[PDB]
Amino acid sequence: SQLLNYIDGNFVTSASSFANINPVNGKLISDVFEADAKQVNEAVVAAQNALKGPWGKLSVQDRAALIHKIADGIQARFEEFVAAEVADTGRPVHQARTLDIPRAIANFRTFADLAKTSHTDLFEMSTSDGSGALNYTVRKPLGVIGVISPWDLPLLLFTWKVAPALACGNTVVAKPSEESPSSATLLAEVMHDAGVPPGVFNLIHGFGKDSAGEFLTQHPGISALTFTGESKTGSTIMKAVADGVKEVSFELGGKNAAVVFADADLDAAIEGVLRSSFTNSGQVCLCSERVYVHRSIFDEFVSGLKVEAERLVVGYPDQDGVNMGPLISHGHRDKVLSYYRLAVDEGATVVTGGGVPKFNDERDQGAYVQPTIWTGLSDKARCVTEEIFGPVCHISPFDDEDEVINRVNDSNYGLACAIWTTNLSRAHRVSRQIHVGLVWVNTWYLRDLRTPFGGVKLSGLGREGGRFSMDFYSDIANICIKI
Amino acid sequence: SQLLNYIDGNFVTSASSFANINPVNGKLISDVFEADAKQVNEAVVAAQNALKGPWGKLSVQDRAALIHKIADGIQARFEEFVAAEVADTGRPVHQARTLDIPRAIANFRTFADLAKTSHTDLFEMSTSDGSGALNYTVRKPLGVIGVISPWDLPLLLFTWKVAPALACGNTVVAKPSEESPSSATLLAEVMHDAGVPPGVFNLIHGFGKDSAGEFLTQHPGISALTFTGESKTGSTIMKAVADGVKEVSFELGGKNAAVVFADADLDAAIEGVLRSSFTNSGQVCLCSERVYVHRSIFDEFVSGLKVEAERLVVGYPDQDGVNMGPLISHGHRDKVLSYYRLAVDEGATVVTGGGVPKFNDERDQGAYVQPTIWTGLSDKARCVTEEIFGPVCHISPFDDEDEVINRVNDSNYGLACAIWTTNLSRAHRVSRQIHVGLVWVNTWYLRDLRTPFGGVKLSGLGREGGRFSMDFYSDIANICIKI
Amino acid sequence: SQLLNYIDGNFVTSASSFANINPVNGKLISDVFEADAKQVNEAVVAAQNALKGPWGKLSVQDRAALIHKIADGIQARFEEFVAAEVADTGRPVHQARTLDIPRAIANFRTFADLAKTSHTDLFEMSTSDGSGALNYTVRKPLGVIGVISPWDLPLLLFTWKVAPALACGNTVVAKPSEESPSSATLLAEVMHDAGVPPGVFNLIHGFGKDSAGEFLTQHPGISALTFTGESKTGSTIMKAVADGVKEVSFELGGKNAAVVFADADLDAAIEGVLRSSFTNSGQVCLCSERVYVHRSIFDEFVSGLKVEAERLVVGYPDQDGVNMGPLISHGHRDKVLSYYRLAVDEGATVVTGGGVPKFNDERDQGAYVQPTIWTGLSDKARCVTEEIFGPVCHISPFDDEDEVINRVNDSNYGLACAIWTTNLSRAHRVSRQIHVGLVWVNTWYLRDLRTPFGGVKLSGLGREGGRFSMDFYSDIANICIKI
Amino acid sequence: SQLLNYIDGNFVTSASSFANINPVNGKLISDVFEADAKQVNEAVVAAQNALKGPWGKLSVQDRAALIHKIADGIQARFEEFVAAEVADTGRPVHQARTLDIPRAIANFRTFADLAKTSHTDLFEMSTSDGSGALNYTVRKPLGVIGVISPWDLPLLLFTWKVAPALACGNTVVAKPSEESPSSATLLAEVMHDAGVPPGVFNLIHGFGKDSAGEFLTQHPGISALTFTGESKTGSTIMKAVADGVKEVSFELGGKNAAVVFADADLDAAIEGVLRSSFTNSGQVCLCSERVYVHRSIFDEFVSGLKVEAERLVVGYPDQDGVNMGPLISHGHRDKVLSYYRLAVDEGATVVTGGGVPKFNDERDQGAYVQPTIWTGLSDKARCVTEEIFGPVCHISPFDDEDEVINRVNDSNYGLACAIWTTNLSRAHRVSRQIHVGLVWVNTWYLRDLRTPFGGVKLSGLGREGGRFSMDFYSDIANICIKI
Ligand SMILES: O=C(O)C(=O)/C=C/C=C/O
Ligand SMILES: O=C(O)C(=O)/C=C/C=C/O
Ligand SMILES: O=C(O)C(=O)/C=C/C=C/O
Ligand SMILES: O=C(O)C(=O)/C=C/C=C/O
Ligand code: NA
Ligand code: NA
Ligand code: NA
Ligand code: NA
Repeated sequence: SQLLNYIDGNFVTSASSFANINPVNGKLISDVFEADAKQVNEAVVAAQNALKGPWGKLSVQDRAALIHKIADGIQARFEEFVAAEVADTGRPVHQARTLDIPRAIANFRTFADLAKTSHTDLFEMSTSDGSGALNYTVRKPLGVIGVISPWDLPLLLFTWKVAPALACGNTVVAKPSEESPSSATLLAEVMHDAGVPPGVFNLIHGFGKDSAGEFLTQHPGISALTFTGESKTGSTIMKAVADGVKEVSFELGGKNAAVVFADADLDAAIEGVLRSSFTNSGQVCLCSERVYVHRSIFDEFVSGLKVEAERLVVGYPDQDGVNMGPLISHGHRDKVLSYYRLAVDEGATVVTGGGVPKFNDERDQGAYVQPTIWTGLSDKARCVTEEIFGPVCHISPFDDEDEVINRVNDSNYGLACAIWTTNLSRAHRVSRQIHVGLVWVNTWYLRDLRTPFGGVKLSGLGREGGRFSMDFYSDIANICIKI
Repeated sequence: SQLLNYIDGNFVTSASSFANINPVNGKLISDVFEADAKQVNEAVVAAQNALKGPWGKLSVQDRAALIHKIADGIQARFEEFVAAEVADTGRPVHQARTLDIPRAIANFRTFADLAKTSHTDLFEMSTSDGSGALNYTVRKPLGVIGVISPWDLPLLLFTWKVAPALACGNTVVAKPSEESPSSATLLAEVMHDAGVPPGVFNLIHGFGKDSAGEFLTQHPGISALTFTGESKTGSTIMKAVADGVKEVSFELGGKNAAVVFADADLDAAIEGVLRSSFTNSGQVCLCSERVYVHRSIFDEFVSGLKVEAERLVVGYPDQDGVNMGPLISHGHRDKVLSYYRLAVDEGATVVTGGGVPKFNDERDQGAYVQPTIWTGLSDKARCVTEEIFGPVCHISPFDDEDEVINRVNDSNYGLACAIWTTNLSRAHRVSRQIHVGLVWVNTWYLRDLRTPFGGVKLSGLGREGGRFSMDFYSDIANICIKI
Repeated sequence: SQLLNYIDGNFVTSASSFANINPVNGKLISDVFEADAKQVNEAVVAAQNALKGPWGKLSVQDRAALIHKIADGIQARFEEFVAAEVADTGRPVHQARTLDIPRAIANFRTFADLAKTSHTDLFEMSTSDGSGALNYTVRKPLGVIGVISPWDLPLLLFTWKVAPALACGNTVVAKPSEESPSSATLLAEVMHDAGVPPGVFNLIHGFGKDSAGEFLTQHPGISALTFTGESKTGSTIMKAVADGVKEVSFELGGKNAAVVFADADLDAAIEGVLRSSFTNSGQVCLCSERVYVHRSIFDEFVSGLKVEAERLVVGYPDQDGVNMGPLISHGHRDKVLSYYRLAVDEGATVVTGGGVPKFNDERDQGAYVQPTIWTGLSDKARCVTEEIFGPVCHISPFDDEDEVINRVNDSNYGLACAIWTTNLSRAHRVSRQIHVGLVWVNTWYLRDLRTPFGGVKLSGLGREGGRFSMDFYSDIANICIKI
Repeated sequence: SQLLNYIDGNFVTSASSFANINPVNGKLISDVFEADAKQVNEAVVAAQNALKGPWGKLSVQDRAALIHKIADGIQARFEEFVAAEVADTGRPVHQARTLDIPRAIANFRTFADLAKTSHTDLFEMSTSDGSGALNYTVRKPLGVIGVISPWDLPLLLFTWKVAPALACGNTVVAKPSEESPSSATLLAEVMHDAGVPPGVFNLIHGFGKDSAGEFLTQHPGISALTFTGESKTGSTIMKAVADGVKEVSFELGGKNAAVVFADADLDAAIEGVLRSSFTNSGQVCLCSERVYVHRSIFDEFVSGLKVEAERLVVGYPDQDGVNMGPLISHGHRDKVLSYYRLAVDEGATVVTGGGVPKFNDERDQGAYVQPTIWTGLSDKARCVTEEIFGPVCHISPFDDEDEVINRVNDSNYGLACAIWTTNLSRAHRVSRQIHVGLVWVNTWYLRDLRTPFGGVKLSGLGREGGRFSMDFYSDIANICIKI
């Protein structure tokens, strides 16, 4: 019923609190204490000091063991974490159990393992006097990492940033989304119980503008800011940290495409586009909101998708056979519904959905919408260019390989793309021409945590994952010995 | 007498021009045509288009071979490049012959080779269905790289950015310092004569605010901005590209320290600090302006360094035995002299220098100052904390190793540091505790081009050099094949 | 014409000599002096002393520049090298001009570049006393490398070993095949004229047993033995160096398969198999001598291949549209023909060829055979299991993917395989299951010099190419500093 | 007690057994069943078959998880492993507790982690038709690994080979020293209880010639032979596998030097050399048996070492304050004593030791010798050049740096060297000149498991540890896709 901040080893309240609302039924889950500027400073100062403490003296093997203990602590409370994620967001219990929570445990274990095996470089060189010199690099913590995370995959994305930060020996001040504060608070309890030293991990609650989020980005004591969320928010943050020339790592919006070629396994493609459009009710940065299907199979694709989409069970997270929960909030539902209207006004054909389901129970006070498919829009329509972040896709026919490549690339975004084809040459030839961070062939959101992850253009800045995270969360320093 | 812009394969003039003045004698060298917003736009569009032309079709081996040809063409005009860099900046001819021009040639060769040898990653994974998946990464050009370079090592820093940009298959719009435009204009001729396709390399002349530099940073058509220069300028550029979320790479100011331990080779450390403080008349980001010397050798060090500083020949670039030329400009001299006055005001002892030499010839119309040594200032003094960028160092005693490490690190900058000690443990123990991008032990500015190069805190953002350059100037894309 | 040994900077003759015979017409090309044991010792001692000369003092940059001069020297005498390869082996002039000689040049250039860019490792560790330690590795020359090469790709395979050896700072004693000693002798001239210091590169001529090859392998002065050739010879050499526990690197025989799946591009597959079976008259270790074609397209494949094999031009190296020259020698032809008879005895159907062409000119005194195709042999037949090393292939149908994988792997060899398929999944799924060093999909013998190259089982020992050559030809040494 | 073989998941007896003798007192510990040729074959065939079973189907994550369970199993029986190691070897309990057993556990954990994190390479290339090609590598099990280990660090060295072998997906047939079979037998129990599939790990007991060791090396079913032990045995083994061209990896003898410069911390160097000479009663391949001390400190060094050596407590493994236990066996003691006499015969001064201690108890029936120090021998003396493998060192003075470097390098061996100096330049300058696999500066036998580990010359063949192990125990295969 109440969620506290976690600062310098202590759970602490605040002068103000805000409502945490279950989107299944509009009911109050808890009140959340909002950290103010003083508390943010206190968090950052504590993190700075923690760097000079026992955390700073741990060997890499011991730090890694301790991180493995955080992962163990989450596993030990697995079902509590599931319930926490579910309550905040309305996501299906099965998704929380298979995707959200196990990925958070894996995030810690993977970066603990990387931290342990990573090494640096030795460069030998000749000099004028014939004695030579040695250059070697070492890996130091960057310092205090400020973490700001979104609500689509709360624990997953939170720990995606927090785990490599800690693995590289940094200290952390982390601000989860106001819409999904619960699993982050549980994680803070796991950290405390695991004996993570005071000040190493700090959790602050609040909003962005004129709240904890902004105060973090403005604090001169942080060394870097890592952020996942809206593109325009990324621009704001970059401006905020600019005077301290802080390092930044961004994963921002997309308007991602799926492309189905005539030679695709059609049933697999229909199935694939279904999950890529409607997973988490379409509320993943990685979702496909534009779909291009070859003309010769377009009608059969749209027909098959319509059928599968209409079979999707929209209901309670714990309901048998449920496929979709609600949107995160009423405010977000208002945005999505305003796009549903905008699509009609723009001339779209509503193949399916386009409204909100009727339950005749508590769920009518929730924030549900229906899975929606449009056709008939131009490539320039706002509904096909702007990110909606709802369970929706527009499907469009295409004819030629180069044509569709140009159409996928005709965007200010470039996060990810999914391609369906059985042809060897086409798969590799087309993939390399798509201007995004991630291309999937005959699948979607399939993740190896070692790979580079991120987007080009407005979709991001930098890369994370594997060695790219080890690079960002570390200060690589060069030492030259004249011999 | 005239320096043109180079846009889309053609040398073009402009409506306005500005003076290029020789700092040795205050005389006019050339008129430089200033690119306006329209010309900057034309350069960017031409760069965008060149990406889809012949340049985009070259194999990695053919691109590398052409970049080697650029290097060859500089080499074939070696003495012209020397005379250009000298005329603009007043640097001694011997420095231009040994440092500036050869490093510019070596920059191209190094990144050409790196481009031929670099590869990417293959990740194998298991899937639920037991068929598995492949993730592989590919290296693509990022796009159009905006380059803005400073006047301290004009061609070296210009090519430091341009070489890896081209080696990675990018196209370039580059704006060199208004104080040192000549060698860059010469490079454009080499580019043209070598057969670099139109639009691949574009040179725009001008200033920062309300001029070519600002127009470049604000153009939506660039994919990245790499910049070396003032720290506050870095902040301005970060703000300016934030709306487009552009990749940025910064090498900024420094207030670098040298530390001389009791067990140093004293005569070598004196000579070392002389070189680190007064090379290029102290106008390098890497120069030492703070010097800490063990108490037991402090008086001897200061006396030794005074004698050597007064031996330095300050004069014409090709004068016999010359060690120091003038500062870059009268405006920069006004800044430096302003700090010379501030130091006396803050209670400094002037061990030597402190003013301007009197030549009683045309050099009196140039921008010379004396090499200057201060003692007696507090660690809080402005002259000890703010980057001056002239031929000066303050020398302070220390007693204790941990004390001196704290005093070195007590700075909003962290670019480089030089340490003098003959003790094995001390060299490695102390070095790793210095919070800077580069440490030298028993030398200074010894460069291996494969090392990471950059600074921490206000001194930089990101790293370049070796694979760090190959990452920044590349778009690293992940492709996932479900099998 | 005469071919001398090259020892300690000098061309020298020997007590004994043998004939170099043109396989096109059986005429004498030159006399070759056979090095005795005394001269082999002299070469090895010279190479040992060369490690302590000026060669050992060169910077990696300077050594790389010199290697680039060797490559320049071959390029400057390109057609002389083409002429020499062709004379010894009868290979088409077009193959020599496009494959053989350019690869030899690219071998030197690639490893010189690799030597310039390559670095080693830095490992930090904690210690009980809390002060830590550093482990760093350095790359040293291994010492004297013994090189023994075969006659199939004479200069290519010779420089494939010699180039990385020199690039890693080693010295070399090299014994080319008695059947192809010309191009290597010319290479010795290039080395001498490029100013390669005396003893760095030594060339000895002769045979295996009781001759230069054996003497080299028995000499205690070498640090490693690298070898390409027959599998049994590999075993003999391994025994010979065992008393000195010398490092060895072997690329040995193969009985390589090609697999054509039903979804293949049939015309391309036919042309591909033609190439992989008959290139260099089937005298490449990488050639396919067993072919598996899906039952549904088997007859059509065999018909198509027969027609193409019959259009092949067998004749003079510079003859218009020539596809195949002779075999290396009459003795080799004796072996290949004996297998032609054996195949008939084992009950093979001779689809085409199976004899020797009748020229009615000087070529009838050469060592030509016809390109040959067989069907109807069981998987256990000697001709399907033993390496023939001539222009021949057996074709057999298959039904099942798992079945054909098993049949390809049912072999004591494991060098290479080519598979033909347009299916994305199939290419990757099948390729990873083939127990060979190298798989090609929809091509054959397409080389990127950075990749690992070698065979499993009886087909080799170790890998070369890229970092694997850099590792084999270097002493990687670990240095640990306790801090 | 009895020690059985472990073949295809079953503990089995043999036709013959041999005695396992406690070297502290000469009493019988157990009878050990000696595997015959038939049982060796059964073990190899079972290892082959296990590759095609459930073991072959584990994901890299699952295989790693299971290898961690093996480590967990050892940890759970920690004191039993200690007792087994101690009983077989007479090693001090505190050594087994801190070095031997924890390293066996760490071997498994380190390679499990490396297997989880390791990835391979992607190479892009251009082709004539302008479509390009992809080369990528994959990591496969080599096959069946034959492991032969020595008695000096039984479980440590046994798991040093077995852990990476299993981590890379191989199956194992492993033969421990007849002198120390107990801990390896306990390990098979741990494997069994952890649910390692039958045939994945096989333990065969026995001798070398005409026994399990020989039979394993000559078996055509193994893919590789990894071996630590005597040099001459390495030669024997290299010959035995030659007919199969098996991959081999050797860590062989040494005659290692320590060098103490005048500027060393003398006290630390005396303690360091005491540890390097007498650890495990001088029975480690890495022990120093030759010591060079600068003449200015020679007498003080030798006097101090004499004092510390005489303070060494030689006795029972669980004796209070024990430093040294017995040698491994009476047979080994006879060898070491023959060297003690030989030293006297070539004119040595015995500074201390030189015989066997008189205990007047059951230990007199064991295999004890005294820690021994010689001076007065020339560099050509057999006792200064041949590996003794007992608790002994000769100390010689030196004058010049280049002199002592030549004397260290004047050896058919080159495993390791330790150097004592406080001078920064000297440390790096001298270290890189010692022709061995491992140099320690101001320490000895400090191990980072990521570093390359092995010797040059007669001391080894190949490298293990880190990526070097990952390379040797893996088949790295290239796949080339033409696009
Ligand atoms: O899977 C990840 O590591 C990740 O960061 C996903 C981002 C999705 C945001 O909506
Ligand atoms: O040496 C370099 O590569 C470099 O970038 C030097 C920067 C110095 C700025 O004053
Ligand atoms: O292409 C290569 O580098 C190579 O080694 C070719 C081997 C062919 C042997 O017949
Ligand atoms: O510490 C190791 O990994 C190792 O292999 C030690 C070898 C010592 C043999 O006597
Ligand atoms: Na909520
Ligand atoms: Na100027
Ligand atoms: Na010949
Ligand atoms: Na025993």
